[PDB]
Amino acid sequence: GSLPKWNQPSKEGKKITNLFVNNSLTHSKVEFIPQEGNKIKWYACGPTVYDAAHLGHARTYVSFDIIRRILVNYFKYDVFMVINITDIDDKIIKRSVEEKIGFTELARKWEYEFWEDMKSLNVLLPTAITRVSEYVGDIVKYIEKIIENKYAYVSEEGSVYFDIDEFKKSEKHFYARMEPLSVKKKKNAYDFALWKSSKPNEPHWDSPWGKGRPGWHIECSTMASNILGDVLDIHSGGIDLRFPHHDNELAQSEAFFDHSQWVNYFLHSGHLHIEGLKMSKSLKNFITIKNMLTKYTSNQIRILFLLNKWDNFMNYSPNGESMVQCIEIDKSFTNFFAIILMKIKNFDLNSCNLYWSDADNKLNLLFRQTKNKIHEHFLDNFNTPDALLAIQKLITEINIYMDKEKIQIGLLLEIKHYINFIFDTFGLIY
Amino acid sequence: SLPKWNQPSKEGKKITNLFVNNSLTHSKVEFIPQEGNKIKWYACGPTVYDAAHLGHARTYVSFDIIRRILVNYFKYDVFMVINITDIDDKIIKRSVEEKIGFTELARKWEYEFWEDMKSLNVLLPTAITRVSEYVGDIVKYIEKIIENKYAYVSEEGSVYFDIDEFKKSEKHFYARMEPLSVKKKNAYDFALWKSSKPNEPHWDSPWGKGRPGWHIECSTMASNILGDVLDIHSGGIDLRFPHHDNELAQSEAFFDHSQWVNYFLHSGHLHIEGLKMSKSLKNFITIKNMLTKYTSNQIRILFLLNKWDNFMNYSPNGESMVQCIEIDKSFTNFFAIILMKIKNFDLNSCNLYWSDADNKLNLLFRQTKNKIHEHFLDNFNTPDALLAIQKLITEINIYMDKEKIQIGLLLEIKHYINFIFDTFGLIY
Ligand SMILES: Nc1ncnc2c1ncn2[C@@H]1O[C@H](COP(=O)(O)O)[C@@H](O)[C@H]1O
Ligand SMILES: Nc1ncnc2c1ncn2[C@@H]1O[C@H](COP(=O)(O)O)[C@@H](O)[C@H]1O
Ligand SMILES: Nc1ncnc2c1ncn2[C@@H]1O[C@H](COP(=O)(O)O)[C@@H](O)[C@H]1O
Ligand SMILES: Nc1ncnc2c1ncn2[C@@H]1O[C@H](COP(=O)(O)O)[C@@H](O)[C@H]1O
Ligand code: NA
Ligand code: NA
Ligand code: NA
Ligand code: NA
Ligand SMILES: [Zn+2]
Ligand SMILES: [Zn+2]
Repeated sequence: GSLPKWNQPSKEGKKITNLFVNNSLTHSKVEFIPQEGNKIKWYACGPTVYDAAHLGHARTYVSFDIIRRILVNYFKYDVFMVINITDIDDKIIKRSVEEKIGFTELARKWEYEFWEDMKSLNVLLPTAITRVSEYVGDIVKYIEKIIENKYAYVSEEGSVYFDIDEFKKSEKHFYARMEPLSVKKKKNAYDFALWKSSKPNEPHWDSPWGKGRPGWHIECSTMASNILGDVLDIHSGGIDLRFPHHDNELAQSEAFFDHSQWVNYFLHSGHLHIEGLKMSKSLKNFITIKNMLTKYTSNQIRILFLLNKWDNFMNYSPNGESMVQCIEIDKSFTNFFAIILMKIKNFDLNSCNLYWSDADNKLNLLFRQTKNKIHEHFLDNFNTPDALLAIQKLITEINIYMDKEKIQIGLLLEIKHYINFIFDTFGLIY
Repeated sequence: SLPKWNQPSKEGKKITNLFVNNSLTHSKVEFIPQEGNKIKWYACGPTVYDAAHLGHARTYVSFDIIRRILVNYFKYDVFMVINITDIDDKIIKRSVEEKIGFTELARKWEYEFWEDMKSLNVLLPTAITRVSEYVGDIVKYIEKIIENKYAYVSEEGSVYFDIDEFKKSEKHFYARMEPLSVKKKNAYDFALWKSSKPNEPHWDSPWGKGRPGWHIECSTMASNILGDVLDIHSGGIDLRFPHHDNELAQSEAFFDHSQWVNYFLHSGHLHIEGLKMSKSLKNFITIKNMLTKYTSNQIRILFLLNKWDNFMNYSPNGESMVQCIEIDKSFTNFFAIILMKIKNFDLNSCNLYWSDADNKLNLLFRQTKNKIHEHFLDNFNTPDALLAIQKLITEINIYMDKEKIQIGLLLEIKHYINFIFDTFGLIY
């Protein structure tokens, strides 16, 4: 009644870690519970490929790369991940007439550069990549099923529209679950296109309703449903996508499967702002990932994002201001590895005393305590800023111990391996 | 008349449903940390008077695998201690024959031992406890046992553990793990302090110049670092009695409680032509000699193929290593192909539609992860986990040859197999 309901998955037979995540379906932190076993089926919205990627894009996909690494490498979940490529879109069509190199060729060029930029930032490829242009046939069939369930109608011009009012009427369906308050050929203005009749001279595809292109939202519902099925553990994207794009995906997929909950946990990354405004091609305030990488390293860019909670907005100060701290932290990590490897390399088991000293026990106590702190930070909705701080504090105490105390070679090696493990989880490379 | 064992309570603990073969219960029981996700673990180390051999490698590689499974795979927090027995009758005798000081002999063969462990990619423990550095702590430990009335002093200046007195206490049972293997009051009493002949190495004590008894060394060092409850204590099966049963009795007497160790794990021995590989039998192969014939990966595969708590036969002249070399070769060739396909894959010209062949490989992939999880939960069953990896690799090889490849799926599979190989201690 007027408020959307959410069904937490049952805990029986599932991997239970007590991880809590910020779920946009509940607008709260709730315990994460797999639909099945230790498995996480996860779809994340990808770029629309018509130009260079910028630092805002880097923030979203690095943030989700970090979260994936925590889920897999740290918590040992089994993550099946899908990212789409929006290679059919009005922006691409317009840009291709300007560039005169062919529509598929333009989209493929900027998709290729997007993946090169993700690789440069040490962002892992997903399990499956779903390009809209390779799924148009499956999209047409998806729309046919929604129409067959009477949740969409065909205009005379040959477009197909989702029927919001028919969908809401069903007691098992609620439209705009995540942003309820954000709501001539149509029945109602709030109805959105599933199939757009083709304008002349534009790229188009055949369908039962005439030549056209998919509507934006039906692309992601179709592709995610085809690979991951009727219940997604996680669906993600930047916060701007929550409405209309993600709310519309929920309605389409619910209408296709005729059920009530297509996604259990919807995660929305915050935006990178620059001088108070979202970094956007439109505002002409953006910094390309490639330009960023001529001045800073992959590690420094990832540290920038590790210092900001994934689901909050962050301010970026250009001309190196925000990167000053990132460069210092990266510098201290590089210097730490140099020192500890030198101490390990020069340690002589023949001439040492290995008595477990008071200093050895204190360092070990701080070490085990740091493991428990970082565990509680990761359970706390992927709090990397405080886990990074905990690592920095530990490195400060290891540096002191290496300078003066007689070293337990085994304790130093084990601590280095744990720090390596957390840095693999962060996506840092030393 | 039969020893009792108390399973740790599950509240507030990391619970994985791992089952381990506990020599205290002579059965497989669920593993439960004493505190949180922590595992305090002490493992008996070598007696350092000569070169290490393939029997030693079997014990420490087997326990290195188990530690890697516990830490890398299950994400337990393992605090591990391995001792060095550098005071011993064998070291003393060997040092007089060679005409070198006992410390110089022990230090050299401890060094070679760690060099050989590193060559086999065996991780060092958190702490290394040498007897010669803990003698003062051993004396204090013995004083407390005497003060608790569980040990007495002979006229000669030795100290003996008092079995009959220990047994009488209702809270103490002597020889928990091998009950039937059982100047002094009774012959079964064992020395905590041996009065030294004036020509032997010796240390001062309240009872006169002497040396520690064998067993009190390990009780003292383990207690000093890890305390009154060990999650895990391990060693080869020969050490279960008298050495480990005597460690339990001493440490129980020192702390006056009933359970010093929750889970006692005993690796099986490597036999060679039916007899334990032993310096005494002159049937041994040094680790260095083995490594001039086989690689670290191949030697680790040999132990991965044999359950850690069963005995194994080693057939020399390459007979047992044929299979290990074939498996190592197939892992090498698999990684070569999957690494090149990932490196040379071109996103500009590929088609990435998720095909039925992609879906089949993925289902087998996720299914293999679950099989291997159940194998590790089943008392560190690396033989069946290794077989599951081989089967999966067979299907990935087919897919890479014929099907159009999902670059992301191959990359995820590569990372998972790497993760399992890091858990095994294999390096490709
Ligand atoms: N690392 C893992 N790999 C595969 N399955 C897991 C893992 N952790 C938990 N599970 C599954 O989660 C369910 C319950 O977890 P547990 O009670 O921790 O064994 C079981 O069906 C397991 O198969
Ligand atoms: N300035 C930004 N900060 C963080 N994420 C962004 C930014 N701009 C776009 N994104 C995300 O990157 C993805 C691509 O969006 P688009 O800007 O339409 O190419 C979406 O999930 C967006 O929410
Ligand atoms: N990877 C880990 N690192 C540190 N502590 C852990 C880890 N996993 C579980 N624990 C601890 O084990 C206790 C119970 O685990 P659980 O109920 O599975 O969260 C909690 O107090 C946790 O702090
Ligand atoms: N042949 C063997 N196979 C497996 N483990 C052995 C073998 N010989 C010795 N060990 C183990 O290696 C450690 C050192 O024993 P030692 O032979 O006294 O130096 C002990 O825990 C033994 O149980
Ligand atoms: Na409704
Ligand atoms: Na929005
Ligand atoms: Na008794
Ligand atoms: Na024995
Ligand atoms: Zn989308
Ligand atoms: Zn011992």
